[PDB]
Amino acid sequence: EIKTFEQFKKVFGKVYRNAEEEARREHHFKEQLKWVEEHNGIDGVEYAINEYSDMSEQEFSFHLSGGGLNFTYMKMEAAKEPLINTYGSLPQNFDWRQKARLTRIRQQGSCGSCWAFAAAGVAESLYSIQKQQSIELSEQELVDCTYNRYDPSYQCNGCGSGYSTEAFKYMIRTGLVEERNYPYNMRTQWCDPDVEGQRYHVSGYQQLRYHSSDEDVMYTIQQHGPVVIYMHGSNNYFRNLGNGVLRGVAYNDAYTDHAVILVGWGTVQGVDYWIIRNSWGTGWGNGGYGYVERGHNSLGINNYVTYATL
Ligand SMILES: *[C@@H]1O[C@H](CO)[C@@H](O)[C@H](O)[C@H]1NC(C)=O
Ligand SMILES: [Cl-]
Ligand SMILES: [Cl-]
Repeated sequence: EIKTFEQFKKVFGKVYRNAEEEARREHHFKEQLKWVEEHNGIDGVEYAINEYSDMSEQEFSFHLSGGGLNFTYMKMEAAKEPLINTYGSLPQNFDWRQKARLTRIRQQGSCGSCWAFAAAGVAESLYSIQKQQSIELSEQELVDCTYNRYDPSYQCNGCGSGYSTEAFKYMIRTGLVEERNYPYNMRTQWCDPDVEGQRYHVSGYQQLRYHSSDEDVMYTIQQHGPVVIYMHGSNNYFRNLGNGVLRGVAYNDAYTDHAVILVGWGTVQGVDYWIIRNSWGTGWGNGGYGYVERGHNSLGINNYVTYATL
């Protein structure tokens, strides 16, 4: 129910370092609100304003990944082959939200940390799935302690941009303490390594072949749990997604700037979709979850799929 800027301002409590900045800012909100009203309900899909609606597509994309994702680096670590192709048949519907008590939806806020939330999310899922333990891990510890300037053995850039594979690497070698012990501030800080508290590890991770088939991905999800994917988060349709199944968007997209989690799949009246766990609060999508059509590498969903192992 946000009709122009300072309802948006007081709802999301936005402070502006300047008056020059606000002028450049409600125009983007107006044109984002413009995009929302003209698209809401089309193809029976809900779109809606959110905390990010004051940035342009260019700005938001930079907000997510600081224009600095080395795809060459990301492609090099992938498996080179599809899965051994002997797994039987796949169920039409599969939803880890129903097979396990997954942890609550998180909110990365004004920090390009999706890579950290996606990795932590997969790890938390696995602890629920294999041990029936609900834990909340510290994304902030990932942001700071995989920071390249802090530890050159890692390639992440904090709130700038990052790699979920690098995050899992950290979860193997060091492990993460819980949120309580290293709380989230949506900013790059100096790594605190003398944080005590129990540490939660994974033992391994594997990135699937670039452009993996839906079937490989679905099977991976079935056998290894929720998976990290990298996709085109700053796309207008995905950006403002509420309820509904996003169809016909960005087929075979090569441009990726956002990390999220696949937790399953389903079919609704002829339409095959993915279930996406996002890190933008329960206000986005349907309670923080979104639905994107399968079968077309929509928004680059199949480009960089990674699972982990406890
Ligand atoms: C990207 O990564 C590749 C392989 O790790 C490296 O050779 C290249 O120099 C990197 N480029 C940039 C711009 O970081
Ligand atoms: Cl390692
Ligand atoms: Cl920062």
